[PDB]
Amino acid sequence: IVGEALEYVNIGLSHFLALPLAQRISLIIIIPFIYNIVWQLLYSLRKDRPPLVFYWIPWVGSAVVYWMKPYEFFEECQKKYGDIFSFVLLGRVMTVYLGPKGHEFVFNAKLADVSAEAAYAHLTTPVFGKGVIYDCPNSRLMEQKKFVKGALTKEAFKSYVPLIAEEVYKYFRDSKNFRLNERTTGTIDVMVTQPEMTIFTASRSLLGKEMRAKLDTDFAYLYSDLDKGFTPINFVFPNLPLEHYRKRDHAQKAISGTYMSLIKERRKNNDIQDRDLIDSLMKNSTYKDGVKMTDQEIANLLIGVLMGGQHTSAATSAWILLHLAERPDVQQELYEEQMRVLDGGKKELTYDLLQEMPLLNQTIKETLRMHHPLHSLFRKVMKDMHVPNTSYVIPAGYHVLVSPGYTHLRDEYFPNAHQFNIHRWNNDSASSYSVGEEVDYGFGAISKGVSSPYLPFGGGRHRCIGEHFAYCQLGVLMSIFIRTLKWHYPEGKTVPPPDFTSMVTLPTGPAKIIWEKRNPEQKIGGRH
Ligand SMILES: CC[C@@H](C)n1ncn(-c2ccc(N3CCN(c4ccc(OC[C@H]5CO[C@](Cn6cncn6)(c6ccc(Cl)cc6Cl)O5)cc4)CC3)cc2)c1=O
Ligand code: HEM
Repeated sequence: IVGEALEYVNIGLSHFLALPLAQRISLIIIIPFIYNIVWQLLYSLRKDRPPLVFYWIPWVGSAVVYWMKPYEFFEECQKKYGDIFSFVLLGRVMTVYLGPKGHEFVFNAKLADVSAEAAYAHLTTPVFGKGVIYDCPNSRLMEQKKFVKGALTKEAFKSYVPLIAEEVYKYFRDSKNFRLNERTTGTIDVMVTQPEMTIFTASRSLLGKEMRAKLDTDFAYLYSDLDKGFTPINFVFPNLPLEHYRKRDHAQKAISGTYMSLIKERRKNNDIQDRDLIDSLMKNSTYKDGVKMTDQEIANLLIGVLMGGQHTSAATSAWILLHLAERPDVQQELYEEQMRVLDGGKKELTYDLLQEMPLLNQTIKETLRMHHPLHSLFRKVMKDMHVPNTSYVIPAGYHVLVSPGYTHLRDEYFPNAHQFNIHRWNNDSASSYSVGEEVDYGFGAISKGVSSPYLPFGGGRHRCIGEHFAYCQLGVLMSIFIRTLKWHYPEGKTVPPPDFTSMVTLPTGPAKIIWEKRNPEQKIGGRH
C-alpha cells in the first residue's frame, strides 16, 4: 500500500495550513529562497543556456551591482564566463553579449527576433506621451526618424551654428555661473551649467525662438518636472500614485500643450517655414500609408527628441570640460587650432569651419569613447535565438543586452584605454563612418556591419540620428569655451568617476572647475 502515503500528503498539507503565523511568514520567505537556489543549480546544467550569474535574493537578482558598477560587473563576469552570460535583473533575465560580436548579435538582430519598444516603452512612453518612439510599431518609429532627420541637414546646421553660438554667449553674459562682463574668474559645477547650456542651445535651434523664450519663465519648471520623471525607476515602476509621477504627467501635458499651441498657431497664420524641427514636422510628417501624425504625436515626438538629445549631450560636454580641466596642454592645442581656422578670431564660426577643426572633433570623439552616455542598450527577445558558433539558445521572454561603452574601455581595441588621448583619432576625426556596405531601414543609408569596436551611436535599425546635431552643438559650445576661457580643477581634485545610476552616465558630483577669462577685458554685447 502507498495509498496511506497519499493520505499523509493530504494530512501534511493540512498541518502546513495550520502552522503558527510566525512559522508561515518564515516559510513564505524561506520557500522561494530555497527554490531559487535549487533552480539556479539545475539551470547550470543546461548546455543550451549561457552561464547565469549566481544571486541570493529572488526577483531582485544582480540588480544592485548592475545599477552601481555595471562595467566592473561585466568585467568580472567576462573573466569567469567569457563574453556571453546572463544575469537576473528585477524580474527579467538579461543575456549580455560583450564585444563586437555582441554588437552584431544584438544591433543587427532580425526585426522578428527582438523588440526595442518592448524593452524601452516603460522608460519613455510615460515621459514623452502616446503614439511615438516606442509607443508605436517599429515601422512608425523608422519613419519618425526619417521625419526628424529631415530637419537635421547640412543646411539646417549652417543656420543652427550662429543660433547656438548666440545662446552660448548669452549664457556667458547672463548666467550667475559666469557673468563674464562682471567677473574674470569663477567656480562652476559642470552638472549645473551644462544641462542649462544644453537645453538653451537645443531649444533655440530645434524648437525655435518662441520655445526658447519660454525657458526664461516659470514654464522652465515644467521641464524640470518632466526631467525628473525620466529615471531608471520607470523601468520597474513607471506608474505609482506618488507626487513625483504626478508632476511628470502634468508636465508632459503642459509641455505638449505648449508645442501644440505653437503648431496650431503657425498653421493658422500660414507661418510654416524652414526655421526649426517644428516647421519641418508640420511640413513633413505623413507616413507612407498616408496617415498623418496628429499635432499631439508631433508634440510628443518633439519632447522625446529634445529629452534624449538633452541628456546625452549635457553629460558629454560635462565630461569634455572635466577631462580638459587637467589637460592644459590639450586646451592649448585646441586654442591654436581655433586661432588657425578662424584667423585669430577674425572669422565668425560657421558649420563649414567646424568641419575644419579636427582636434576639436577628436576631443568629442575621444570623450564619447571614454564616456558612452548609455552604458547598456537592450532588446526583449521575441523568438528563440541561437547564438552563432555556440550551443546557446536565448529563449523568447529574455532580454539581450549590448554594451559598446564597455568595449570602448578595453585595451585590446583601444591601447591604454583608460587614458584620455585625442590623438588616438589623428586623421580619423569623423563622428563615425561606415567601413563599407550600407543598408536603409527607412531613415537613410547607414552601415550594414556594426562590428566596429567604437560604436557610440549604436547601429542597425535603432541607430542614433542625432550624432551630427550633437557634434554641431558640442562643437560650437567647445569652440567658444576654448576661445573664451581657460579652466582647471580646485587643488587636489581630478576627473570624477562616472555615476551609472541615472538614465545617462554622469560625472559623480559635485564636479567643480575653475574658469578664467583669456581676455579679462573682453565684453559681451546685447541688452540684459
Ligand atoms: C532594486 C531597485 C534599484 C536599487 N535598482 N537596482 C537596479 N536598478 C536599475 C538598473 C539599471 C537600470 N537601467 C535601465 C535602462 N537604462 C537605459 C537603457 C537605455 C537607454 O536609452 C536607449 C534608448 C531609449 O532612450 C534613448 C536615449 N537616447 C538615445 N539617444 C539620445 N537619447 C532615446 C531614443 C530616442 C529618443 Cl526620441 C529619445 C530617447 Cl530618450 O535611446 C537609456 C537608459 C540604464 C539604467 C534601471 C534600474 C534600479 O533601479
Ligand atoms: C553624444 C550624443 C548621443 C549619443 C552617444 C547617442 C547614442 C545613441 C544610441 C547608442 C542609440 C541606439 C539605442 C539602442 O540601440 O538601443 C541612439 C538612438 C537614437 N538617438 Fe541618440 N545619441 C546621442 C544624441 C542624440 C541626439 C542629440 C538626438 C536627437 C537630436 C538623438 C536621437 C536619437 C534617436 C531618434 C534614436 C533612435 C531610437 C531608436 O531607433 O530606437 N540622439 N542614440
